[PDB]
Amino acid sequence: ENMTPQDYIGHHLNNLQLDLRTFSLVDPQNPPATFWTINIDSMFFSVVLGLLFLVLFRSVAKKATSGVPGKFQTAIELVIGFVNGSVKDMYHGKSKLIAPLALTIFVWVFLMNLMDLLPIDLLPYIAEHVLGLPALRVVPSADVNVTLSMALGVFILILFYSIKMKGIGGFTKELTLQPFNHWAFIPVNLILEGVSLLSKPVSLGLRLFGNMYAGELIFILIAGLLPWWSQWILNVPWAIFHILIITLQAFIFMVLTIVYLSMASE
Amino acid sequence: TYHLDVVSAEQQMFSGLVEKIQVTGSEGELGIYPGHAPLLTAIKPGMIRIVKQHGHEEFIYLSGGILEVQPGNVTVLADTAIRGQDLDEARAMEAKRKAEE
Amino acid sequence: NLNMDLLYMAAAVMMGLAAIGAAIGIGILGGKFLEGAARQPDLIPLLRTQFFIVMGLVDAIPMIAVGLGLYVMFA
Amino acid sequence: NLNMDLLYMAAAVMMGLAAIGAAIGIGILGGKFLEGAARQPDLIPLLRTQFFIVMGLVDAIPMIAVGLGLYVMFA
Amino acid sequence: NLNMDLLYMAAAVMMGLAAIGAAIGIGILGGKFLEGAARQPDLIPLLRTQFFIVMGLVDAIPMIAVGLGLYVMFA
Amino acid sequence: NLNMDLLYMAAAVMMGLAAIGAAIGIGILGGKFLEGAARQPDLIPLLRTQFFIVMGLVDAIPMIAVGLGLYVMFA
Amino acid sequence: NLNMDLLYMAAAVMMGLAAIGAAIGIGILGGKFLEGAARQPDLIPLLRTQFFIVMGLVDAIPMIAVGLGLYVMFA
Amino acid sequence: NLNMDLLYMAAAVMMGLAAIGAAIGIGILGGKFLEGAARQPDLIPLLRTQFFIVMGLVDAIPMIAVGLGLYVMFA
Amino acid sequence: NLNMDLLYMAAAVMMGLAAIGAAIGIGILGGKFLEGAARQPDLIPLLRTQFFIVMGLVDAIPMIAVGLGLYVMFA
Amino acid sequence: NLNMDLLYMAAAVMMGLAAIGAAIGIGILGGKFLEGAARQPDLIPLLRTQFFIVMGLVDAIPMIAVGLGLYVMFA
Amino acid sequence: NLNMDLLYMAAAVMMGLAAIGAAIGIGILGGKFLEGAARQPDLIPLLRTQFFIVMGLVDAIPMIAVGLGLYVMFA
Amino acid sequence: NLNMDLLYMAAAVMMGLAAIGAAIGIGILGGKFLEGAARQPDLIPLLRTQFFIVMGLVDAIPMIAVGLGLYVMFA
Amino acid sequence: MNLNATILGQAIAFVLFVLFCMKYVWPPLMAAIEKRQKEIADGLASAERAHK
Amino acid sequence: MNLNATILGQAIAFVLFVLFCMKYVWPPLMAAIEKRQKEIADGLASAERAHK
Repeated sequence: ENMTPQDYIGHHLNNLQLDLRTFSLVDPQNPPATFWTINIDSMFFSVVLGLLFLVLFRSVAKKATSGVPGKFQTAIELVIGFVNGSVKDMYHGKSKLIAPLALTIFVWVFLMNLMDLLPIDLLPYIAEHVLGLPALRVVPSADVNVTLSMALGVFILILFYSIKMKGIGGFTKELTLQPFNHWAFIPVNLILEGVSLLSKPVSLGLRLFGNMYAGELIFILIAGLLPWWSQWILNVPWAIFHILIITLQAFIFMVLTIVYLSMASE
Repeated sequence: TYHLDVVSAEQQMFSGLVEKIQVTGSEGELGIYPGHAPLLTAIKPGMIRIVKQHGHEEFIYLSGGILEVQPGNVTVLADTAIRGQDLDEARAMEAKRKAEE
Repeated sequence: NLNMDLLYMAAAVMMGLAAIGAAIGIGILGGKFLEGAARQPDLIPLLRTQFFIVMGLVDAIPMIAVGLGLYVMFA
Repeated sequence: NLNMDLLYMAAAVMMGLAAIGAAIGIGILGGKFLEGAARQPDLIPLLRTQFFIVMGLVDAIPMIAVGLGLYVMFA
Repeated sequence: NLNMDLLYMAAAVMMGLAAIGAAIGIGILGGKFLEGAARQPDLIPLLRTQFFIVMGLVDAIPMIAVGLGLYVMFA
Repeated sequence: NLNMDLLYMAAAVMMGLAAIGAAIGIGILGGKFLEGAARQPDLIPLLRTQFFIVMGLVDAIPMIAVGLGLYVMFA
Repeated sequence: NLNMDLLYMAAAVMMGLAAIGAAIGIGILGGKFLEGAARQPDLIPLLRTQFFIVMGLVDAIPMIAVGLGLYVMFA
Repeated sequence: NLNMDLLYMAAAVMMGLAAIGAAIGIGILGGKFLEGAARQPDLIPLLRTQFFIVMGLVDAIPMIAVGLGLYVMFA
Repeated sequence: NLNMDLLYMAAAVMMGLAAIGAAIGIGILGGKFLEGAARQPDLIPLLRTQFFIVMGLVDAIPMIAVGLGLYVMFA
Repeated sequence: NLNMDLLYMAAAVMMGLAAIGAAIGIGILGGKFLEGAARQPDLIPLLRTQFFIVMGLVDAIPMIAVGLGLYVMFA
Repeated sequence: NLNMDLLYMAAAVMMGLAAIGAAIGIGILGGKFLEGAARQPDLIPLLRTQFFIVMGLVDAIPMIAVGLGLYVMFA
Repeated sequence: NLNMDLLYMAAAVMMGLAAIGAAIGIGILGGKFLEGAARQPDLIPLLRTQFFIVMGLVDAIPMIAVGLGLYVMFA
Repeated sequence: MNLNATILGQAIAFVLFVLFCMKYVWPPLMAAIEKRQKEIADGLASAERAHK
Repeated sequence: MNLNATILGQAIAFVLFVLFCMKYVWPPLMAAIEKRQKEIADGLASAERAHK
C-alpha cells in the first residue's frame, strides 16, 4: 500500500461523484466532465439521517398524550420546547410554515454534523473494501452544495415572505431610498442594499460549511500523521470542542433563519 | 412635560409639571428634557434653573441633596443646611459637650 | 506571468482591510446597543429600529470594497 | 507591464484602508448615538438629525479615497 | 514557479485579517453581553436573543473574506 | 521604464493611512460630542459649534496627506 | 528549490495573526467576566456558561486559520 | 533610476504614520475635553486654554515627520 | 539563495505574533482582576480560581503557534 | 545602488514609529489631565506639575529613538 | 553571503514584536493596579503580590520568543 | 554589497517597535495616575512612588530590546 | 470546490422532508401539548371558584 | 509507513469521548427531562384535587 501520509490524506478530501453523461461513478483520479455530476455520498448519508429523524418523530407524533410522556417522547417534546420557545418570541405573524421550517432545519442540520465524530476511516472502509467504492467522506455539511441549496432556499423564502407581507410598492422604496433617503443617492443606494441582501444567505452557507469542512480535515490529519498513542490524546480534546461547534452551528442557522425572515416581513 | 417635585424634610419647596431644568450634579451639569433617562445622583449647593411648562423660567436655591429621575416622574430631595462630614463631626462633638453638662 | 497573482492579491488586500472596518464598526455600534438594553429592556424594541439604520451606513463604504474585490477576482 | 499590474495593487489597498476608516469611525460614533437614544428617546429625532451632521464630516475624507480608488481603476 | 506560492501567500494574509476581524468583533460585543448579564440576570434570555441578532452581522463581512480566502486556496 | 508602478503605490498608502487617521480621530471626538449633547441638549448649539472648531484641528495633518496624495497620483 | 519553505512563511503569518485574534478577543471577553464576577459573585456560573458560548465562536475562526497554517506547513 | 519613486513612497509612509499619530492623539485628547466641557460651562473657557497647551505637546513629533516629509519631497 | 533562512524567518514572525497575542490577552484579563481584588478583599481566593480557568482558554492558540515555530526549528 | 535608500528608509520608520508612540502616549496622558482639570480648576496648576513631570518619563524613551535615528542618518 | 542578513531581519521581527507584546501587556495591567492602589492603599501590599502573579504569566510566552532571539544569534 | 545597510535597517526596526511599546505602556499607566491624582492631590506624592515601581517593570523589556539594538550596531 | 448539480438534488430532498414534518409531525405533537396546557389550566381554574 | 495504528488510536479516543459525555452530558439531559416531566405530575395532582 503505497499511500504516503500526504497521499492518504488526499483520499478523504475526494468525493464520490456520478456523471450523468456517461451514467458512471467517478474514480479517485478523473475530473468532473460537466456540471451534471452529483455527490452520491453526501446525499446518501443526508437522506438516511433525515429518515431516522422523521420516522422516530412521526412514531411519537402519532402517540403523544397530555399525560406524563414516555421518556423518549419527553426528549422530542423538550426539543419541541427549545424550538417553540425560540419561534414563540422571535416570530409574531400568523404564518404556519415558520415553525416546521425552523424545526426541520435545526434537527436535520445537527444530524449531518453529529456523524463527523464517527471514526474517520471506519465507514470509508466499508465503502471501499466491501462494496467496491472508490472514495468516501462522512459529513454532508462539509460539501458546499448542500449548504448553498438550503441557504438559497432561505433566500427564496426571504424574497417570497417579504413581497407577500409588504408588496413590491414598498419593497422598491426600501431597496432604493435607504440608507440616506435623499433622492439623488438612489442609484448608488440600491447597489449597497442589494449586495447587503445577498450577503445574508452567503453568511449561512459559508459559516456552516467552513466549520464542518475544517472539522473533518483535522480528523483526517489526526489519522494520517501520527502514532496510535498520540492519535487518541489529540483526538479526545478535539472531540470535546467539536461537540460545542456542531451544536452551535445548528442553533445559529435556526435562529438566523427566523431572524432574517422576521426582519423583512414583520 | 414632566411632573417635578422639589421637597425637603420640613417642607415641600416646589412641585408641578415642567418643560425642563438645569441642575449642578456631583460630577457636573445635567439638563432634564422631557422623558429623560432614569438617574440617581447627589446635587451640589447653588441655584438650580427651572423652566415650568408654558415656559416660566425660575431660580431655586438648594443647599444640596439628592436627585432622582425617571421618564414620567422626577424628584429632588433637598437638604436644608450645608452638609459636610467634618461639620457633622463638629456637631457630634458639640452634642457630647452638652451631655457632660 | 507573476503580474496575474499581484492583481489577484490586490483584491485580497482590498477585502482584508474592508472586512475589519465593517466588523469592528458594527461591533462597537452593537456593544453600546447592549448597554442600552442592559439598563432598559422596554427600549430594546425601539433600539433595534435605530440600530439597523445606523448599521446601514457602516456597511455602505465596505460593501463597495467587497464588490470590487469580487469583480477583481473575476477580472 | 509592471506599471499596469501595480495599478491593481494601489487602488485596492487605498480602498481597503478607507473602508477601515469609514466603518470604524461611524461605528464608534454609532455606539454613542445608540446610547444617547437609549438615554433620551424624546430626542431620537433630534439626536438622529444631529448625528447625521457629525457623520457627514467623518465620511468626507474616506469618500475621496474611494474616489481616487475608482479613478485609478478607470485610468 | 512563483505563481503558485504567492497565490498561497495571498490567501494566508487575507485569512489572518478575517480571523482577527471576527474574533475581536464578537469578543467586544460578547463582553457587553456579559456585563448586561452580571448587571441584570433576570433578562439574560432576552439579551441572548438580542446578542444573536447583532452577532450575525459582525461575522457577515469577515466570512466573505474567508470565502475568497478558501477559493484562492482552492484555485 | 518601470517607475510609475511605485508612483501609484505612493499615493495609495499615504491616502489610506490618512483616511484611517482622520476617520478614527474625529470618530472618537464625535462620540464625545454626542455624550455632551445627551447630557445637555440646550448646549447642542454650543457643543456643535465647538465640535466644528475642534475637528478643524483634528483633520489638519490628514488634510495635507490627501493633498500630497493628489499630487503624487497626478504627477 | 525553496518553494516548500516559502509556504512555511505563508503559514507563519496566518497562524500568528490567528494567535493575536484569538487571545485578544477572549481577553476582552474574560476581562468583562472577571470584573463582573467580583461585583456579582453568587452568579459566576451564570456568567461562566454564557462566557463559554462566546469563547466557542471566538476560538473557532482562529482554529480554522491555524488549520490552514497546519495545511500550508505540510503544503 | 528609482530615486524619484521611492522618495515619494518614503515621504508617503512617514506622512501616513504621522497623520495617524496626530489625528488619534488629539482625537483622544479633544474628546475628553468635550466631556469635561459638557460637565462644566464655567470651566470651558478655562479648560480651553489647557486643551491648546496639551495639544501643542502631542503635535510636535508628527510635525517632525511631516516636515521631513516635505524636505524629502523637495530634496 | 535563502531557502533554509526563510523557514527560520517564518518561525520568527510566527513566534513574535504569538508572544503578542498571549501577553496582551492575559494582561487585559489580569487588569480587570486587580480591580476586583482592590474592591472585594473577601472574594480573592475564589476570583483567582476563576482567573486561571479563563486563562486556560486564553493561551491555547498562542501555544499552538509557538509549536509550529519550534517544529520549524526541527525543520 | 540600494545603500542610500535603505539608510533613509530605516530613518523614516524610526521617526514614523516614534511619532506615533509619543503622540498617542502624550494624547492618552493629556486626556486624563483634561478630565481631571474639569473636576476642579484650582487643581489645574497642581496638575500641571504632575503632568509635566510624568510627561518627561514618557518623552525619555522616544527621545533616545530620534537621537539614534538622526545619528544613523548622519553616520 | 546573503543568508546572514535574513537571520537579522528574522531576529529583528521576532524580538521587536515580542518587545511590543510584553510592553503593552504589562503596561495595561499596571494601569489598573495603580488606580486600584489609588482607591485602596491598605490593599497595595496585598496588591503588590497579586500584580506579580499576573506579571509572570504575561512574561512566560514572550520569554519563549526572546529565547529564540538568542538561538538566532547562535544560528 | 547589500548586507551592512540591511543589518542596520532590521536593527532599526527592532528599536522602533520597542520604542512604541515603552511609550504607550507608560502613557496608559500615566493616565490612570494623573486622573487618580486629580481626585486627591495629597496622594500624588504617595502615588508617584507607586508610579516608579510599576514603570520599573514596564521599562525592563523594551530597554533590553534597545540594548540589543546597540549591540547589533556595534558589530 | 466543485460547482455541481448536487445543489438541485438537495433542493428536492429538503422540500420533501419539510412537508413530511409539517403536515404529519408538528400538528399532532403541538396539539397534544396545547391540549395539555389547557387541561392543567382547568385545575387551578376549578379551584379558583372552589374556595372563592 | 504503517497505518494499522489508526485502529487503536480511533478506538481508544472514541471510548474516552463517551466517558466524558456519559458522566457530564447525559445527566443534564436526563435532569432537564426530569424537570420537564415534573410539570405533568404537579399539573395532574393540582387538577385532580381541584376537580375533587
